[PDB]
Amino acid sequence: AFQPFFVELTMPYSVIRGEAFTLKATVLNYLPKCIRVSVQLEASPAFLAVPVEKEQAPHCICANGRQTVSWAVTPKSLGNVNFTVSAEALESQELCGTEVPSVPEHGRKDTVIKPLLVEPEGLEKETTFNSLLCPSGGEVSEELSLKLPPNVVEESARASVSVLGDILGSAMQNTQNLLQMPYGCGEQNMVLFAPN
Amino acid sequence: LKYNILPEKEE
Amino acid sequence: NVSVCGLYTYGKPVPGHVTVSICRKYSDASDCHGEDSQAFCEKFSGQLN
Amino acid sequence: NVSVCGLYTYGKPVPGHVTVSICRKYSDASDCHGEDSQAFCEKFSGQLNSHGCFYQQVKTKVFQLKRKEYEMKLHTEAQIQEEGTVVELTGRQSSEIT
Amino acid sequence: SNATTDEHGLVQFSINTTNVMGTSLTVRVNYKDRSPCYGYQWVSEEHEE
Ligand SMILES: *[C@@H]1O[C@H](CO)[C@@H](O[C@@H]2O[C@H](CO)[C@@H](O)[C@H](O)[C@H]2NC(C)=O)[C@H](O)[C@H]1NC(C)=O
Ligand SMILES: *[C@@H]1O[C@H](CO)[C@@H](O[C@@H]2O[C@H](CO)[C@@H](O)[C@H](O)[C@H]2NC(C)=O)[C@H](O)[C@H]1NC(C)=O
Ligand SMILES: *[C@@H]1O[C@H](CO)[C@@H](O)[C@H](O)[C@H]1NC(C)=O
Ligand SMILES: *[C@@H]1O[C@H](CO)[C@@H](O)[C@H](O)[C@H]1NC(C)=O
Repeated sequence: AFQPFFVELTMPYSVIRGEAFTLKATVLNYLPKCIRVSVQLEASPAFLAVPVEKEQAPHCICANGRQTVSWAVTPKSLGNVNFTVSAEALESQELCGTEVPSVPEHGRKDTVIKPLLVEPEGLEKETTFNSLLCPSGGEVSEELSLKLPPNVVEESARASVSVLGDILGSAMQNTQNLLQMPYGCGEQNMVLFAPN
Repeated sequence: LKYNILPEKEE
Repeated sequence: NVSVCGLYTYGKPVPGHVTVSICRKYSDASDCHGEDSQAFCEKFSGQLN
Repeated sequence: NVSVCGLYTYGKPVPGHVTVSICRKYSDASDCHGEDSQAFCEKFSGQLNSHGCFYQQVKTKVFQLKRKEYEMKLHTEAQIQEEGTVVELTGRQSSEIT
Repeated sequence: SNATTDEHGLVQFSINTTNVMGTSLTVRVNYKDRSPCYGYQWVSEEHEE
């Protein structure tokens, strides 16, 4: 499948809130009608946008021509978040090519909305303890509670627990490999017989 | 656990 | 002889710069404790028209 | 640093160029390849200096100073300037095994 | 006998049978371990048999 008048936005997959960066998305015209396209993005309060080549207007994009503009960016929100861009042909700018009809299909303007996971800023270190309890005829009880807020950045904490017996997490293959009828000298048989 | 540190050490 | 071009989204084109790679494997470098197992490599760069 | 200057009358060298077949060699070949027994033939050729004897620096890394890379057999391709009767011969060819 | 490749590289044997029990067949273009390029070491060339 194709799209006639669209913005193909590509970028890294996951970013960080703290530091700033730029991204670069492109509008694509596979049509010999050579169009000046005014690309922009609709920025939410989740981030602030500042461009680097928006003072100058784009010129035109003929068949397979493409006008691309960079946008420095720093986010503030978190989580699975959407991403915004814009695209549409424009009329009456006869300065670049010979003409510009500027009428793709009724969905001529292309406004893409793309997702994003944004893991956090800062030094990701961890915390973890454990314990084992078992009565045969009664009850036991554990308690783990780790208060570690030294001069912190908030919304960082997360654990994900395990009630587990790791006797056989992935222990099938030794348990049905290590079986043999012995061979050779005495020490050979002892290694072939003792693990069993 | 998963958590974050280092907001300072800029003196 | 070498050739390269991909079927794009709808088999379309898109241009750029290409850097083709040519190297041999299991080079002559020390044979148990590898140093430069990548062989004497070459550079055939191109402009994807 | 394979140091190479022989003079056709001991006082008259050429301002020119010389190469030399520094080659990793010495593996009994039927020349089934169509090329001789070289595991390597390296070309640290240099222009012969008009002033003085000409000397060359050949690194033994690319020579691949390896256990199962074998003794060398060396056969210069010494070329003569504006004469065309270029010289070639296998001397200093029978080396040792370390 | 002797034959020569068609476009598919084919010749079509046909052997009358009434002789000693076993029978070994091989068809050749190039000789048995030729004298130049004998190949008794590291070189890579072994013609098909
Ligand atoms: C941002 O994108 C997320 C997905 O990454 C949106 O969450 C989905 O919302 C739709 C309705 O619009 C639900 O049908 C889906 O179930 C939601 N996610 C999934 C896959 O479960 C979210 O609505 C978008 N807007 C926000 C809040 O940023
Ligand atoms: C012997 O080998 C050494 C190491 O290569 C030479 O030292 C340098 O060689 C490079 C060329 O490979 C020159 O460009 C540098 O000027 C040399 N540095 C010096 C002066 O030590 C050394 O010249 C070689 N000797 C000869 C004449 O063969
Ligand atoms: C390259 O040339 C060979 C013949 O040597 C031919 O068979 C092949 O189709 C050509 N194309 C390639 C492999 O790039
Ligand atoms: C094949 O050899 C046998 C030998 O007895 C002969 O009788 C026969 O005629 C030959 N070929 C055929 C099938 O005619």
